[PDB]
Amino acid sequence: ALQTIINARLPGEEGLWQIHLQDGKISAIDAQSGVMPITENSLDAEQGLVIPPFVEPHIHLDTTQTAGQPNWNQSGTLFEGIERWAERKALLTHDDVKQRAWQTLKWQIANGIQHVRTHVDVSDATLTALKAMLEVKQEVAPWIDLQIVAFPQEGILSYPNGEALLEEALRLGADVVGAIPHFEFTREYGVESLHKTFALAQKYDRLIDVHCDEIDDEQSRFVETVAALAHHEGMGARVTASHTTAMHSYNGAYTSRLFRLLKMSGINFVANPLVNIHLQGRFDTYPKRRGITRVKEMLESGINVCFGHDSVFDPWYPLGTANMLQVLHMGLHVCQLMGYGQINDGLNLITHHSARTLNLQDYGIAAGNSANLIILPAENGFDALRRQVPVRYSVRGGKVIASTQPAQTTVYLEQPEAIDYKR
Amino acid sequence: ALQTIINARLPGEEGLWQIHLQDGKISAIDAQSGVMPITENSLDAEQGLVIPPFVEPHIHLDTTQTAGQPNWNQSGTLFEGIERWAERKALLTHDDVKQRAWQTLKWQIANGIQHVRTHVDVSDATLTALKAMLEVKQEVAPWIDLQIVAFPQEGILSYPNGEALLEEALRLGADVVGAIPHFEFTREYGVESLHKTFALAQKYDRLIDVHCDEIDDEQSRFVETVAALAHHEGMGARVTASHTTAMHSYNGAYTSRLFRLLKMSGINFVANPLVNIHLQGRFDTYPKRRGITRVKEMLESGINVCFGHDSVFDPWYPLGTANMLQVLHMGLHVCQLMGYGQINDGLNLITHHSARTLNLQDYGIAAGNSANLIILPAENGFDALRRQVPVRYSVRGGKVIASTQPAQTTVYLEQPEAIDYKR
Ligand SMILES: O=C1NC=C(F)[C@H](O)N1
Ligand SMILES: O=C1NC=C(F)[C@H](O)N1
Ligand SMILES: [Fe+3]
Ligand SMILES: [Fe+3]
Repeated sequence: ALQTIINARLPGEEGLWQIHLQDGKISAIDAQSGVMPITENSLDAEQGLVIPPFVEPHIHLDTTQTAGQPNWNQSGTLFEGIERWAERKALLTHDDVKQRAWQTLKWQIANGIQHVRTHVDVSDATLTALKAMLEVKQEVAPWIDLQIVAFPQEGILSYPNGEALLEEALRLGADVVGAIPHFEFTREYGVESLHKTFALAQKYDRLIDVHCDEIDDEQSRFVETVAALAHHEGMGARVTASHTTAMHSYNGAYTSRLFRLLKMSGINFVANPLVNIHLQGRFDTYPKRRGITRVKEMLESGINVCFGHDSVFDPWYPLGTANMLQVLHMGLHVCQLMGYGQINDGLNLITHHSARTLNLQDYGIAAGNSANLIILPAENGFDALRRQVPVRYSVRGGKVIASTQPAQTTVYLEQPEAIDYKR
Repeated sequence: ALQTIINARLPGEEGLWQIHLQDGKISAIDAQSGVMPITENSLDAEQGLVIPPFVEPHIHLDTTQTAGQPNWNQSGTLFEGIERWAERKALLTHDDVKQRAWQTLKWQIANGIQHVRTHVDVSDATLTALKAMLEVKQEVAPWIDLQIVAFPQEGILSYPNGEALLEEALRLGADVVGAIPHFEFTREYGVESLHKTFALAQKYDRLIDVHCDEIDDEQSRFVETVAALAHHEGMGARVTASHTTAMHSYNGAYTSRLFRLLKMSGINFVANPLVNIHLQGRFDTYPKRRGITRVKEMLESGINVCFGHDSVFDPWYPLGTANMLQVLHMGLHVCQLMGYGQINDGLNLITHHSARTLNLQDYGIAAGNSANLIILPAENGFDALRRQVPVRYSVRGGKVIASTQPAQTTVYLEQPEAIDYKR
């Protein structure tokens, strides 16, 4: 078994490092003063970057791989997406869900993702997808720690037996309680649905992840209730507000007032760049707003924010290979986090910040932690992002679970020349 | 003791008037048909304007004279101001508060102000400033009738034990119940905080003065709850909505609907020109809104509105000499009340309208009232405002408590010439 990772670069650190492994855990981390020789039982990072695993804080594995079935989302909006999904949800089968979820999970394993939070639509009396996903969770455990959010896609108060079905999903084992206040029939149902969500999370000791204000409506302010209830219950670390795209349209004075509460509450935020740039701004003609939440300001204020892929070939997104560096690339551009340091520090948005969002207790390159880490063939975060590098090796429990032999490009000039796009 | 004020001009009246004094009160007011001779026991207004005392309806004496301690409000916003104040509040001492409050009160006495309403932050378990201010109130009584507002600066529902501390402040003697709905964590807490404020005011028979919608948020409409609760309880005269700067940003249709309720409710409004022009519009780039409430429209609709200084060298305002004519000057410009009559009638915004806001029962130049009046060396309100004249004499209980010997300016041309800036 592997005993050491050598010649590793670490974000924010100078030089090279050696990571000693023992019994599936990291036993010690020591700085090197030069390049170490390879040897049996040593995985050579070759001066590449070593980081804890990529994380997918927000994806829909029950809907993945279904775009165009039975119809396509023509308008490219959240609302038509839900209608198209409703048509597909009526055709679900146990095996159908497991096969599609596993297809995307394999792409995630290949992409160095070892932690995934999937929402599963529980606005369905049969709970077909949830039952299938609970089995997938057990099956994929050796490679990915999968969290399941009981997501009441059609509302808690606005769907028949919505609250009972949400609770049934928790009794069956869902890890996180979801909600979607802006989709409820009225603002009052939206606020009430959040009180019910928090009560269920406290009753069952579960996390919370709300699809919150995913709409270009400057009056959609459910995020303040999510943060206030979390603060009141002293449970911010266990709470996440996904999307908050309406915040892109708020006036600045209200946003400033709100930010004090967001920071005090300690709740987490997920932005989904690939899907948000596609679904938001659809009701504008020109100019057209970007529609991503206030990521730059959250980072400046010390509010935990991270990025999710959200959808992979489904009603809300026709593309994707479940690649977090690609999600990061889109977010940095749309949010204008284009300074050198902002880009270089971008990896935090798909690693550490996402681990905090999932309330992970065993994450990071530190002594005592499980030996879960990935190696990128790049010098730092900036380089990895610019070149959209693959994951050279993914290690879990001290064993290699995925590897990518890099592509080899040659140009035939006066003589052949290898091209690696580096400077 | 003084027996008469002679050669006095009165706002809205033609000619000169004599005000007879007896036992510290005004015994009679009689018109003169010409200039009266001076004599012992007669204070000669010298054809200057005689008015009841200036009033300061909104100031923070617990924070006065603390700008830059320990840090400056860099952004010039309400929100950073509260954060900077929090840092200073942690350093308060009894003597510190009394000394600074008295420094500003002396400037007010010098400026002919005999009625002052100070807010005091009670989001503090030690209630340090409140205890100090209650002593200052007794000490300054011979010169100024000071009202104290128990102001829960960090919220009633959003601060630990906020409601209990607010009530404790009333049990200790605060004259007015305050609130700050737009600073509460949620809109629901904002509305609920107002029900609690009104319940306390009725339980203790106290006045109400809410820091209401002091934010450039077109959705901040707490003023309608303040007015509706006042109307329901039949207590409009005892209620004040301070700031209402959000009203500057409301659409006109909602404002028109709202105005019917504002008039029916009978509540009072305070605008704070010097601070509002500084703190509002801070989230705009260009164009930049003024941010003062709808003073002109309130006056046209017969809704009582008046002006306060708000802050004198503190986290929210780096300037000031506690001068009401200066506050008035700024308000007339920013609110575009620049017609001759509007400027001339401007004195009402810092005298009679403010007295109504404080629910004063002994105010005005009328027989039977206490002999509390000031003399301005000017022909009318327009002249006093244009030349920013000092208070020549301030009389309280029939005795002179302040006087200003005017500056003397001379230009040396072919011959020396006195300049008084008059036409
Ligand atoms: O409500 C939603 N359902 C599915 C999505 F992909 C999007 O995150 N929002
Ligand atoms: O909430 C507030 N505190 C202090 C001020 F000066 C301003 O009136 N508003
Ligand atoms: Fe989603
Ligand atoms: Fe104030």
